[PDB]
Amino acid sequence: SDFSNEDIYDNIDPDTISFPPKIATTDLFLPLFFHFGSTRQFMDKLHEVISGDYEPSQAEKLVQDLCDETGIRKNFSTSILTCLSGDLMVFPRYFLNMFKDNVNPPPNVPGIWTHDDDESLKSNDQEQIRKLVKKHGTGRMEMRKRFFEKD
Amino acid sequence: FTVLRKLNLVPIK
Amino acid sequence: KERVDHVFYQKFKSMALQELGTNYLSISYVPSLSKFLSKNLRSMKNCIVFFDKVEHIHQYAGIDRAVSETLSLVDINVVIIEMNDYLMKSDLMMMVMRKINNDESIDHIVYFKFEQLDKLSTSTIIEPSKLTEFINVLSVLEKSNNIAFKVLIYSNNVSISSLLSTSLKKKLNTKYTVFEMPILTCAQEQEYLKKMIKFTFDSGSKLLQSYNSLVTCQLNNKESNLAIFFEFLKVFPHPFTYLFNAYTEIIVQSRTFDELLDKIRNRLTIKNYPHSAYNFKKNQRLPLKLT
Repeated sequence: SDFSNEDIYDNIDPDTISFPPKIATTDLFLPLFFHFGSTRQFMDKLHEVISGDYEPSQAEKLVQDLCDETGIRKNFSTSILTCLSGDLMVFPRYFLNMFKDNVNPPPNVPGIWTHDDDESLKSNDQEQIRKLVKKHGTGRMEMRKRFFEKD
Repeated sequence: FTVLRKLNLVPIK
Repeated sequence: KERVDHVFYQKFKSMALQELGTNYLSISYVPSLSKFLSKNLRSMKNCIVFFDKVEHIHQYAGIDRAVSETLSLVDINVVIIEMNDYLMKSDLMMMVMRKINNDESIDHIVYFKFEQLDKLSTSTIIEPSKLTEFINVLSVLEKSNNIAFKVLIYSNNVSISSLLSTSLKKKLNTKYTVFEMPILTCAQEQEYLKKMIKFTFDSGSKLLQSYNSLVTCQLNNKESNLAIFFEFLKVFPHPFTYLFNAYTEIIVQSRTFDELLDKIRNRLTIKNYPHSAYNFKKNQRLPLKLT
């Protein structure tokens, strides 16, 4: 029903993540970011911005608003959006896993398309493609295909 | 501007 | 290796970041401000306040946080109306009244905020028709005992600050007040920038008195890295923000307390933490306090 084995990736408690996280370096984040009180406070503002009434074109606006309101460097916000295929829903999932596991980008997270994931999609190898679809699903698979034949 | 105009957002319900 | 410097530093790092934040937003050279705001905002008397000579990011950010905190103490209904995207080139009345609900509170406070901090766009960009609609909304709230308005205008701009002032004086009975931001001397500015990087948390700790002696020292030594950086703040636009951003970076980048002191003594320079690396948005605001 309303159950998914993907919940474990969104279910991360921000109160268990010490602020600022060791992975949150100055080359990815702005001085404002380091002035949030908790990981929860940052997460809550991230959700606030992400939940704006943006039209699919306004990717440039969102990247600016993430920079001004949450202190995420513009280049890093763009990189994240690209590997997320534009899906704003998986934006908080990125940061939760990036901070918890102390890895940028999170390697094995559904919806977070690594470089090696794209190399597997580029190859017509049905073994690599079975591993990919078992990670992101046919939904994200057809979205990534649609995304790159248009790239 | 190049990657951002080409990129499409998937907003929240 | 039994004792880990990384654990102690995490606690210091977070405390230093909180105090640097607090220091930046405190307009210490304007102590009268907090008393002024509680008097004017936490009352049922209508008021128009002009914040003139708002020349720095830290002044705007500081005034805004102070206003935000004063209104947080108010237990009756507070409505916030941002006038900016309205006046620039009875729909207002109806929007203000939609937010006024007599079931949740008998008395209400409508806080109208207008910010004109770009002296470059000095010409009157504001629609005269939209301005008269605003002073009409004010003329109605002024006559309503149940509803109090708090109009807060932030400027450094004059051809706008004057048109508003004359229109508000002529049509309304509410007398306005002008809160003038003081112009500091280079020496005074230098004093308050030094004060910003002085920390007072955990007063009874040898590690805090070691930190504060080092900075006091480096700043009295004309040729030290810290004092040369401060000599640049004398010419660079927005010194409190440039210093804030750089210091935030050296705090966050350090792994041990010794690493932090090493950066203050040897790594903080114009060549290493440059102006270019940051965005000095004149209307930037820092995140709110937890508690």
